[PDB]
Amino acid sequence: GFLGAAGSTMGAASMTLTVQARQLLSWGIKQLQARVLAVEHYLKDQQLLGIWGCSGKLICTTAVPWNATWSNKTLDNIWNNMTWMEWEKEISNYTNLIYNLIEESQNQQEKNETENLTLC
Amino acid sequence: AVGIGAVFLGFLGAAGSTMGAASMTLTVQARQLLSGIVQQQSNLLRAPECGIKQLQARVLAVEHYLKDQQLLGIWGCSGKLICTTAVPWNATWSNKTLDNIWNNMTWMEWEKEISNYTNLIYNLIEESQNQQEKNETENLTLC
Amino acid sequence: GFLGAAGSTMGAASMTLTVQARQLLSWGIKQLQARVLAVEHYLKDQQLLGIWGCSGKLICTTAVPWNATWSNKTLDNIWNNMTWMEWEKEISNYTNLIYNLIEESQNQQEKNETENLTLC
Amino acid sequence: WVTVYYGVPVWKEATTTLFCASDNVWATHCCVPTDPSPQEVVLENVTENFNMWKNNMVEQMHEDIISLWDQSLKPCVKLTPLCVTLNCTDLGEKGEIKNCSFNITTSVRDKMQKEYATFYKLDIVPIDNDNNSYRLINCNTSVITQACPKVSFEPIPIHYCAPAGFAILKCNNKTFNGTGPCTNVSTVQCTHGIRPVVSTQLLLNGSLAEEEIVIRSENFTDNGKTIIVQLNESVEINCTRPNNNTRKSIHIGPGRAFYTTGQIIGNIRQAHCNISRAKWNNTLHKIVKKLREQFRNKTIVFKQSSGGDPEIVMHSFNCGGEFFYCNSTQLFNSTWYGNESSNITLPCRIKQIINLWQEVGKAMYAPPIGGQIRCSSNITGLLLTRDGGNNNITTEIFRPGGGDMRDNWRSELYKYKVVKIEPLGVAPTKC
Amino acid sequence: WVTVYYGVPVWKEATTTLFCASDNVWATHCCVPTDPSPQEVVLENVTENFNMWKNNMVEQMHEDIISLWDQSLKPCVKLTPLCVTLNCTDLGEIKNCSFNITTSVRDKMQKEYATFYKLDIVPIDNDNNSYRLINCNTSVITQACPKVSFEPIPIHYCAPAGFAILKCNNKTFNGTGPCTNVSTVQCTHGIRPVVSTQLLLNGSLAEEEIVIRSENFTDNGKTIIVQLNESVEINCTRPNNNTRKSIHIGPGRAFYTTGQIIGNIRQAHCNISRAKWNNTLHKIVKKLREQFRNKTIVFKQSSGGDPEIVMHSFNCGGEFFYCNSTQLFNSTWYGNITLPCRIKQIINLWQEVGKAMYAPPIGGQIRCSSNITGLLLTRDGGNNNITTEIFRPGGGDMRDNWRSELYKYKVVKIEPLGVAPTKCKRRV
Amino acid sequence: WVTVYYGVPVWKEATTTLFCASDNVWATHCCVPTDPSPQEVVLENVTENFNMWKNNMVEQMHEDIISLWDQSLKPCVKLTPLCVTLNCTDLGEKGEIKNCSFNITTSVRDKMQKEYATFYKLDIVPIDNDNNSYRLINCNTSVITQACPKVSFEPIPIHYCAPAGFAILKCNNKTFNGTGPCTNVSTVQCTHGIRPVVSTQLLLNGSLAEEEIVIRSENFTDNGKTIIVQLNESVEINCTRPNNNTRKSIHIGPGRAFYTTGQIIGNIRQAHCNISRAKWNNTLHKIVKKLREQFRNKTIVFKQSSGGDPEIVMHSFNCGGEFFYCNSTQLFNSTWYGNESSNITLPCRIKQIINLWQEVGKAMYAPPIGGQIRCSSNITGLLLTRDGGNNNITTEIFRPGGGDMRDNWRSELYKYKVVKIEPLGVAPTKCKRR
Amino acid sequence: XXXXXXXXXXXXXXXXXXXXXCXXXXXXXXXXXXXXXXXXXXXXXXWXXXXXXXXXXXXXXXXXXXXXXXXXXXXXXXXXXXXXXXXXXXXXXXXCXXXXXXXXXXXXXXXXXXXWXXXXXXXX
Amino acid sequence: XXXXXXXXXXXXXXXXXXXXXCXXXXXXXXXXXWXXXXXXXXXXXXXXXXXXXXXXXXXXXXXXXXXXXXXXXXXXXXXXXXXXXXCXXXXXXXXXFXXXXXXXX
Ligand SMILES: *[C@@H]1O[C@H](CO)[C@@H](O[C@@H]2O[C@H](CO)[C@@H](O[C@@H]3O[C@H](CO)[C@@H](O)[C@H](O)[C@@H]3O)[C@H](O)[C@H]2NC(C)=O)[C@H](O)[C@H]1NC(C)=O
Ligand SMILES: *[C@@H]1O[C@H](CO)[C@@H](O[C@@H]2O[C@H](CO)[C@@H](O)[C@H](O)[C@H]2NC(C)=O)[C@H](O)[C@H]1NC(C)=O
Ligand SMILES: *[C@@H]1O[C@H](CO)[C@@H](O)[C@H](O)[C@H]1NC(C)=O
Ligand SMILES: *[C@@H]1O[C@H](CO)[C@@H](O)[C@H](O)[C@H]1NC(C)=O
Ligand SMILES: *[C@@H]1O[C@H](CO)[C@@H](O)[C@H](O)[C@H]1NC(C)=O
Ligand SMILES: *[C@@H]1O[C@H](CO)[C@@H](O)[C@H](O)[C@H]1NC(C)=O
Ligand SMILES: *[C@@H]1O[C@H](CO)[C@@H](O)[C@H](O)[C@H]1NC(C)=O
Repeated sequence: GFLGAAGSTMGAASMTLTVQARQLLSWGIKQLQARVLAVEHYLKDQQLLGIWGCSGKLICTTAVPWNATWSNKTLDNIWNNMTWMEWEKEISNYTNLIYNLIEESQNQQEKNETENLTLC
Repeated sequence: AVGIGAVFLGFLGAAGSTMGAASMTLTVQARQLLSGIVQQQSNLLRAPECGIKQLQARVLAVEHYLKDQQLLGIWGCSGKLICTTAVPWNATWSNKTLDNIWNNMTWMEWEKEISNYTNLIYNLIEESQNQQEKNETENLTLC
Repeated sequence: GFLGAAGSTMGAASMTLTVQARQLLSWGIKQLQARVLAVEHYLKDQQLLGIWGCSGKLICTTAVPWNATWSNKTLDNIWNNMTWMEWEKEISNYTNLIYNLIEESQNQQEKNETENLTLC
Repeated sequence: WVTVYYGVPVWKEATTTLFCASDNVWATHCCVPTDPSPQEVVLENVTENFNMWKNNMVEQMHEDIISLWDQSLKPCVKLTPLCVTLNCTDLGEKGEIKNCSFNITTSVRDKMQKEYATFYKLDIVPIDNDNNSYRLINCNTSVITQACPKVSFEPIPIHYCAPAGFAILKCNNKTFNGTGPCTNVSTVQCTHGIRPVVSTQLLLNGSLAEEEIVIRSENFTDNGKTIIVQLNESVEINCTRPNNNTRKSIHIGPGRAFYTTGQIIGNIRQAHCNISRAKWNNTLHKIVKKLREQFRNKTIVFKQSSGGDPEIVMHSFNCGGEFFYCNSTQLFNSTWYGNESSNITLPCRIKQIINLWQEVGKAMYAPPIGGQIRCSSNITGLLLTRDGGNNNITTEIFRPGGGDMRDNWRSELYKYKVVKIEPLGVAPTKC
Repeated sequence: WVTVYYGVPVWKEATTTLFCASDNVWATHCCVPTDPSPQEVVLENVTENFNMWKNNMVEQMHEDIISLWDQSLKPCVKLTPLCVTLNCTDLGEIKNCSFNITTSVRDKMQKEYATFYKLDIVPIDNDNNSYRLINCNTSVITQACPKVSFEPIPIHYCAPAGFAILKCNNKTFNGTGPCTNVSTVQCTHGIRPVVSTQLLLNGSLAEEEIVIRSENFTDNGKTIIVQLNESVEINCTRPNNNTRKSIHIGPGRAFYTTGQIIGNIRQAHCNISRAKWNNTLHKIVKKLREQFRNKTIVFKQSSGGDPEIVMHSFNCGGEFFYCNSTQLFNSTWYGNITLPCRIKQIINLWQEVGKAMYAPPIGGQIRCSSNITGLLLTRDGGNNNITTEIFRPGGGDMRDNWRSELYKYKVVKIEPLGVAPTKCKRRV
Repeated sequence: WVTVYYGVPVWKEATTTLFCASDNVWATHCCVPTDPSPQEVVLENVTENFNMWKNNMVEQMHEDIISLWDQSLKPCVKLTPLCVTLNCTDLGEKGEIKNCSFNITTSVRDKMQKEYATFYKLDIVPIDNDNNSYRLINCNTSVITQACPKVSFEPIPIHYCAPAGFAILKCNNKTFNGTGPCTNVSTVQCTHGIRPVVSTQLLLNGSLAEEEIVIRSENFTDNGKTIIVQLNESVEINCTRPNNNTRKSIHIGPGRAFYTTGQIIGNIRQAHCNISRAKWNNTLHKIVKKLREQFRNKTIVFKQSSGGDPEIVMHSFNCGGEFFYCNSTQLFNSTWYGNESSNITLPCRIKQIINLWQEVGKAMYAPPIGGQIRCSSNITGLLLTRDGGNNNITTEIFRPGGGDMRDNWRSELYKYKVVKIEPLGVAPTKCKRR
Repeated sequence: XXXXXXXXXXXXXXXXXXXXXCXXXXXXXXXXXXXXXXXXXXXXXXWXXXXXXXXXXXXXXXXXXXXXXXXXXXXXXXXXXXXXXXXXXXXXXXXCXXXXXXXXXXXXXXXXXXXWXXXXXXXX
Repeated sequence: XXXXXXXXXXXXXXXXXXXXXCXXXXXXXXXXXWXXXXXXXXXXXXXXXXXXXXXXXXXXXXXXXXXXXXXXXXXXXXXXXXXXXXCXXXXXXXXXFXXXXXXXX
């Protein structure tokens, strides 16, 4: 069910990403603004995923080792004994700067594909 | 003159053709649909002087494009006109000889034939991609 | 900054492709149309990138030869002695011809990908 | 194994909003240019069911026309200070045009100004027992809005076009009867040019049948349905308003002027339409042959519509900018048998206050046009109603006029349907 | 290693614009079809923080109702030709008023007759016969269109895609704080936009007993919302067999008034079941003593006969009733009923400046079959040291007529993009 | 072989709809909050051609101002019932303000009530030859709408902002003449704060030049083009309406109140405006020194404009809600030869019936404000017109006043242009497809 | 059987556009390719253009691709052709023909002229 | 591709087994069609594809081979043979026609 995994652990919840994804897009100014806003949010997230090398993926591992702070929990404490809501609270901070690192890394990799990385 | 694929029949030209022959014109149908915004913008540039009905039509066209792209993105079908998955076909959805489906039926007849199972099939496709996505990171020999 | 590389050489500006790409995506009817139009412009480029086999990439290498009637300066000058404004002006009259060949090239690739390699 | 195909040539019936394109109210609304050499694709071996009486393109055209007529009158002068007692004398049959005087308060609120205006008999109703005391028709129960002299409602060809993701299917069977399967189907993005002409009995400036006269009805046995006759050849109808009018402007408010006729030069003459007698006689003969095919071995009699209301028993049209109401009795007064062998001047009245869409509490005032009016239109079809109850006789009675306004447009949209494209589908494959 | 996940089932509380679905002013507004029976996902092992007192769904409902009412009255008759001297003779609660009014023809004036209630008539002279239409001095009185129904019907408020509505399923929830039984819906239940000031008619019933909620319960000047698990049947009767006539005042614009009353003229009364009301008050005080312990509970009212401040104002479908609340809240609790009501045709439900509405009369006789599903009560401050707790009807504003129904819903924004550690390398 | 790049920092000239940020009518319309510290990205090596007289941002600002004024006046009291004969007497100059009586139907539509109202001579036109019977200046040919007393038209700084996909290029050359290449250009999201001040001859509360007075004209040798003078130092102009007015309401409908001055306390005085003489003289000296660069070896002569209506020949401005028409002759009455070295009280009149946009069949009535009015504004520029047909002599004559309202906004928008971003570029690289 | 017949302008100016038309008869326009070819005096025929009638899927000889057009009106069952800036050297006997569309169940295709019309002589 | 008439002429007084070949720059596969370009007439089709007899073709009109070495021949050119032996590469190379042999008899 839609959002039914919210109280489930992160591992189990990773199997419903398409359940939520389908539901992220699904006086007349009021209704048009509601539809345009939903479209803008969808495209905003898709552009962010595509500026990163994550386009078309549901699970995307990027070119970023973990840096100082960012997370205070290990893999088992996060994936098996914690929910995604608890995780969002756990990392409610550290929600920026990493995006520019990923963006620059992806742009550097795409340039490298035409200069020195697995070249032409 | 000599070749395979009746591209020259135009948009929906193969609609009356069998499922197999019409599969050689998918590009024709896709190009008409995947350029709707590019073509509409080009048409708008011909009369710059050109309320609610117009916005509803434009928003709906955008939503239809994005919904089709999202659905193909959820399935492992992004960027492909023909896409196959890991879901076996159930004998209950349609019980017919494959040769008759592809050579004795058109796509209109086929889509009518399995209409009641289309949403079911789509859900199964999504489930298979989630399993594949886990396999991409659960099997650490690929990482 | 946004368009900060506009006065830089074509090579240097290739490191700022993500700066402009994100900026491009973001009474009553007068402003509602603008939001819808901005979305259409974004999608227009994405559809063109979708027609070409360039989806998901910032730098997309095509299979069209450059040996036509196009004005093409030596690459040393294009990348180190020219900016993108003067470059695009230099080849303006050939823009549509270039785009048409790219689409044709992708269509041939699609024939290979969709019509010839009927594998599964 | 499930295989996903995108770009599948499949469609479903659907209703969407179509946009208007064109090559003035209509030029302004239908601002989108049309394509040169529009693309049309013939669909081989495709059978598609059509139903011209359930076609939502007609409902959209109707709503769009009413919407534009309502919008175009929003900024125009509202003729509310003129719903006063009028002292009207005959101007000339001599009473068809009256010279009416009245006391109307002008833009200055404490000054009363006596004014004169020219009105047609159909727009003036007597109120008192004084033979010279009249009032404007329905001004006490409706708001009369003057059409803006700068806004032209002349019909032009328009095209209804599908938005991307949709297509319009067309039936190419030249004798298709408007309902059931069609085996000659093509797909287009835009309809042909359709002129939004408004008339009550004869269809003007429409499309002609490709091969012979085609008569369509939702149910021919049920006499309550309108019969739409699409002609093989057009009949030319030449309409004249011979009076040479001089327009006068009466100021009835601070920037609100009423337009009337100040004087008429020369004699007062009757407006009329001239239809060739031989062409109409041939047209009726051909129509009778097709009706006999539909109604086997019966005598076909044409009569004028019953009733005294000029809106439903007369042929009305807007041509030259003025609304004519012509007596069509001379066209629909005949008896035809099955053994038949192989100018007609219709008098017309002019009416200025038009309840064009049968609105409640609203009417439009059509200002006079000076000079003389000349009109030449093509009769491309008829609307007939059959009398019921004649189940014990060998003679059928047909009268001009249909049961709705939409019937004028079904005759053009009968061959089109809107479908939604469903490019995605799945199928079992040899994988 | 950093892994990006899209489609994560997480959200934040957020305020967005909601749209409306429905199965009349609400018809053709709530144009979206409703769910083919509720589409609800129960969320197990979750806790969600709710706050009915700061819920922007109520504020949006308030604005949406005002906007709908304002739009609905625009294409209707504006009663400005009627702001003239009236000659009114008692039938003296209802008067027969005659006046000289210019009709649709600009050259003619007619002497018309209309029936007006005392509450809509302002004395303007000392002859006891000259009267004027109430508030026409400073405001524009717009006649409600007789073809447009203002009857409250169930409507469903729906979130746009990317957002969801969470519902609290705790039958005894206090209205604020953590909720341990939460479900996800796309649309709210069939909420009734009933206009009332104290009685909360045609609302939802409590799942269990009587639940008494307040933002504080110790602060003075705040509404106490009492939700009942049993309805009290009320049949408000206006036994006056009216025959309605229209007066034409403009070009197809007519004023609707009662032309004649057939039979006797009698005051409208609400017939409230005595046993059900007495049991309702008994149960209310029994639960109320859990919050106001060791106190006697009495009802001592607010002020005098002010129709818009003290009296209970509610709609019936065009006949607006203003009832004397002292019939129901005058008892002392420790250890039929006939409520008299007045009718007012000139109303200003949202206290707008310069505008008013004329409600056309309903012909025949009427019965307002309704249920008491809750109460809006305000506690009398300063009685904490007299051993008896004093409560009164009323207080608050129109928002409290919707908060009592939307208390179980909140709108959340979905944040599908999450970041989590992995074991995989990028393998550039 | 051919490589497509998406995100290329290039643009082309384009016209789009701009939105508006602020921080009554302007605060409501320009509802978007501004961004503190705009990025203001400097383009290190670009040259961009500007043309302040073909800038569609000015056309949009003009249309937005007219539309906003029209929408603001729609939901307000109409004065149609007042287009009646007025029996006027004189107060107290000596006939500038009249006390007019008339018979008007009140809010209850059965009582005719005699009322008195105060009108200015400029708003009153004689009807008869008895010198007592007057009418409103244009009530028989136009609809006069009373401005709502609760709606304020006071100019505030506003910022014009480009929608996503577009950018505003700003010329940062301190002496740029409004046309041609600018070699020191930056990119912004929004313009600087611009005050939509309405005036006919002097530009008030505008921007100052950074280093020198800049005189701009589409074609300096074309006598039909307005010359916009941007000052590098402001001149203080202190305008007042000293009459202490007590306002009263006259009700003309069910909630439709007409506002007029009920009484004037004390003596009737002229609504003069004071400009410092020394600052103006130095301002003209510097204007002449810069103006002589375009008109070499000519005498610069300032004269008042050719006779006409106050909206044409007087300095019109909105001061505290009142519309002042000041006689600027004392400011533009001089002859300068170029060999020179280095209070002015202007009388003004008040007009209540205003037609700011020269609309046909429409006018606004500005209700009076009680008490006294004082304004202190900065003169930041001038609009000058050069006499036509003036040649073959050694002198040039300049007169105050420009063209239409656009000239008051070009002076602020001269350094901005809107461009569309074209992120797709193509280069002939040699990388193979695969 | 098919009975195509050509018509054309009696003469054209040099360095000016030229046009011709061909009426179809006793055949479906669809499921065939309309075509035109012309033979210069004392020369073999050269192919000029063709278009699938079902969808106006035009094709033309590369030599004439920059100065040629072809179209058809399904409503009239008639084809037309034109060329821009026709040179005097373009004079030829231009004939229209129907090239059968040999479609297979395999979506294979082929086309060559089969039904020929009498030529319409033309010169610029 | 392009087509050419290998035989400049194929004339005989009577009843000869006249033949001509259709050469090409590249293979035309099965599209090497033949036609009889009779004097003062539009050319008649002679053979469809490489060797599919045209409708109502004479029994004596033979067609053989394919692509870059296609051929056609009369069994006996008894009469009315004075028509150019046109052929065409109706395949990838547009619909190029050969110069045609000057057949006669
Ligand atoms: C629309 O339907 C018609 C009729 O089914 C299709 O035409 C038919 O196409 C088949 C090929 O799939 C033809 O069969 C072939 O016939 C030739 C005759 O010489 C034979 O040599 C081949 O071996 C093969 O059997 C069939 O004759 C033909 N029928 C007709 C009446 O023309 C047509 O292709 C369909 N159109 C579309 C767009 O699918
Ligand atoms: C043009 O040159 C001037 C210097 O002559 C630059 O002015 C500086 O601009 C920055 C903008 O952030 C200010 O912070 C500095 O204080 C300015 N310096 C001075 C000395 O005034 C200007 O930015 C240049 N602009 C471009 C677009 O190149
Ligand atoms: C501008 O040009 C100079 C050389 O003249 C160069 O050093 C500088 O980097 C250029 N600017 C940018 C933004 O690249
Ligand atoms: C006035 O209205 C009545 C109906 O109320 C109608 O009978 C009469 O004809 C109307 N008057 C005019 C002049 O139309
Ligand atoms: C109508 O006018 C046209 C104008 O060309 C003429 O051909 C026709 O004969 C006229 N017909 C009649 C009936 O007057
Ligand atoms: C610019 O301002 C300075 C301020 O000191 C002044 O000295 C200078 O004269 C002004 N320039 C002009 C051209 O007016
Ligand atoms: C105007 O007033 C300001 C103070 O508000 C003062 O500095 C200035 O000198 C005054 N101007 C004149 C011309 O008196």
